Parts: sequence; structure tokens; C-alpha cells
Amino acid sequence: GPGFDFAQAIMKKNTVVARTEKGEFTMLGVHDRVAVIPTHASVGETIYINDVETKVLDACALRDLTDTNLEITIVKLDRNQKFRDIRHFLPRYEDDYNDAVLSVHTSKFPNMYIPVGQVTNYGFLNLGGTPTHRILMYNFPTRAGQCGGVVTTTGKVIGIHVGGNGAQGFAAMLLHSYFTDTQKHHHH
Amino acid sequence: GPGFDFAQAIMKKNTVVARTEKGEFTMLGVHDRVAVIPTHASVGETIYINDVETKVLDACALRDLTDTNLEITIVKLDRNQKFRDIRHFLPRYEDDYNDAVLSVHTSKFPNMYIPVGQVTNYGFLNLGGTPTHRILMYNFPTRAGQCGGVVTTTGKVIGIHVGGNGAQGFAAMLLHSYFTDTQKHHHH
Ligand SMILES: *[C@@H](CC(=O)OCC)[C@H](C[C@@H]1CCNC1=O)NC(=O)OC(C)(C)C
Ligand SMILES: *[C@@H](CC(=O)OCC)[C@H](C[C@@H]1CCNC1=O)NC(=O)OC(C)(C)C
Repeated sequence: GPGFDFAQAIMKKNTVVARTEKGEFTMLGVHDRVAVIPTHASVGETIYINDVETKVLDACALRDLTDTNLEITIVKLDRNQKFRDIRHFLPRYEDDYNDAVLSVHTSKFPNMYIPVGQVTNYGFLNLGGTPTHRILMYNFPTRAGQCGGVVTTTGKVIGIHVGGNGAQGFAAMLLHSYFTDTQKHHHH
Repeated sequence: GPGFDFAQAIMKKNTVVARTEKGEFTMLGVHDRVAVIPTHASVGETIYINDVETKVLDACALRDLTDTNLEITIVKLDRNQKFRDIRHFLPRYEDDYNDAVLSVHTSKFPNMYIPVGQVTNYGFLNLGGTPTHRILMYNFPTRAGQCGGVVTTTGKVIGIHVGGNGAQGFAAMLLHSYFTDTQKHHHH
């Protein structure tokens, strides 16, 4: 019994449509003015958020300690509204999951929910020719237009959709420690 | 709070993918080997059901007593499996509804759910140049590929999706009396 109600609460308060030179993506807002988007979106210095041109104050394309793409880009946005803080719904650790929902919020699909079933910690993925780590996999035929879609179970936001091979879909994990209010160094 | 669980139970036991010369449509099975599909599908003497070629034993393109298109075609299929009988979930009368779900089951979207919000008894619609009666309307930007999609609230199957103008979506009603085990006359 997929957590449709939870998915819908997340979509309603915590997603916007983002558009870059690469097209539209569902965008999950995490806290304050911080959101995520797949790294293949190629975030620049500005982005459209619900068709409003918006200054990108920071964009961090995450990579692990092997210097490998994680496919998550964290963005800080110059806008007035704060996102509801949903960090407490992010998992602490890598995990497998049951009965997940993928939800999309784009111009073409402003509110759509797809039960993808079981989600497994998959690991390595050649993503459009880019070596990528920390991938989650579900046996569902996801399509173009669903990148950035949010993967939830009840009470957890576990990843965002980034790829698919026609039979399976792939999400980059979200972990709680990606967003903890932290320390000082030169990142660009 | 949309009835996602109800929608999912209907999709799981009572839909198949149907494909005609016009493309793929979600197809709702109602009872025995009787199903529905939008009249614009142009059902012939055979149809594909989950990619299996299937004899169409009867196809009745419903019209009202003004001789106007209702956009429902009832089909009787030569296949082994019986549909779970869901006639008791069909409304008796025309009505307006709250918080409906539209669900799609095609090759491209084998399982997708879209909350469309309020559903109003709309009446007349010029559907792709065909005058049509008994239409339901929802303020949601439905797209090509969603025709045949099932419109539910908890406990009722109220219509199938047939059209849209980019801002609103339109479904043809289903009424309980369309499927009551009835009497004798020449219909073709
Ligand atoms: C989401 C982004 C997209 O559609 O970009 C257009 C090129 C894509 C989702 C998968 C496409 C096929 N099925 C999917 O679930 N991801 C994507 O295209 O990844 C790259 C690496 C850009 C090819
Ligand atoms: C469903 C059938 C379809 O896609 O046929 C391809 C021509 C269509 C749904 C609407 C299209 C735009 N938005 C919709 O919600 N219905 C449709 O195209 O109706 C006709 C009468 C065939 C034009």
C-alpha cells in the first residue's frame, strides 16, 4: 500500500518546476532556499522556477571521495519564499525500501504519482556515459520528463529520479548529512 | 484527500492496455468480458489487449435519445479471463464530485495516478468536431496518451477520459444502467 498521502504532502509544499537550458525538471526544495536537481540539468547562474527567472546563488554538484559523480546538485536560490524544512524526512544511511512512489511536477505533468514498487541500493551506474555512484533502482519503465521526480516511502524522502533503461528507473540518493548546517571551505 | 487506494484497486484488477488503429488507450473492464473505451478509438473486429490480438464480439458506440455521441463504446471481448464485476461501483445518476483521481494504464505509463480535483457535470462538448453529451469536466491539464483513463472517487467509478483543451480535461460518464443485464433488439 504505497504512501500516496505522504508523497502528495511533499509534492504540494516542497516541489517547484525548474527549467534550465536542458529542459524542465521536477525540483525538490529541502530547507530555507536550498533545493536539489539532477546534475545533468546543468544549472548555470540563473534558472526558472515556476517560470520566474531566479538567481542561482550556489550550485554544488556532489561527488564522493573517489571523485565520482553522485548526480545530485544542491542549489541555493534567490527567492522570497522559504521551503518547509523536510530534512527530518531524509534517511540517515543507504538502504533498500518497499513500495515506493515516484512523483512528478512539471508543466506537462503538474501533479502525477507512479508506484514503482521495490527500491534497491544499486550502486554503480553508467549514467548517459558518466560514471555514477550511490544509485537506487526500481523495476519500472520510467521515461524522459520524469527526471527530478521525488522518490518517497511513508515518512522518508529517499532520492530523485535521474535515469532509466526502458525497463528500470534510477534515482540518486538523498542522505540527511548532505544538508546539515556545517563548516568552512572553498568549494569552487 | 484523493482516494488513491480505491483507484489503485480498480487499476490492478480492472484495466488492460487496448490498442486499435488509433493507438493505445487505457481500457476499463466492467464485468464478464465487457469493457469500455472512448468512441474515438474506432474499435473494429479485432483489438490488442495487453498486446494479444483479441476478437471483438460486440462494440456498441453509445448515443443518447437526441442521437448524439456519448463517447462511450462498450466492447465484448473473446478472451478467457473474466473481469471482476465492478458495476456496483458505478453511479446511478449524473452528479458532481470532489477530489477525483484520473488513472492511466498504457505501455508508456503502466500505472500512473493524477489527482484532478473537482469534477463537474459539464454537459455538451464539441469533442474534436463531434457534438457530445453527458461530459464531466475537471480543471487539470490532461494530455494525449491519457484517453480511457479511469476517473474515480472513493467507492465510485464515474467516467473515462476522452478529451482536453490544454487547461481542462473531459471524461464521458459511466452510469450503472449502461451495463444492466437487459432485453432484446437489433442493434447493428
Ligand atoms: C530524465 C532527464 C531527461 O529526460 O533528459 C532528456 C535527454 C531522464 C530519465 C530517463 C530517460 C529514459 N528513461 C528515463 O527514466 N534521464 C536522462 O535522460 O539521463 C541522461 C543521463 C541525461 C541520458
Ligand atoms: C486522448 C486520445 C488521444 O491522445 O488521441 C490522439 C489524437 C486525447 C486526450 C486530450 C488530447 C489533448 N488533451 C487531452 O486531455 N483526446 C483526443 O485527442 O480527442 C480527439 C477527439 C481524438 C481530438
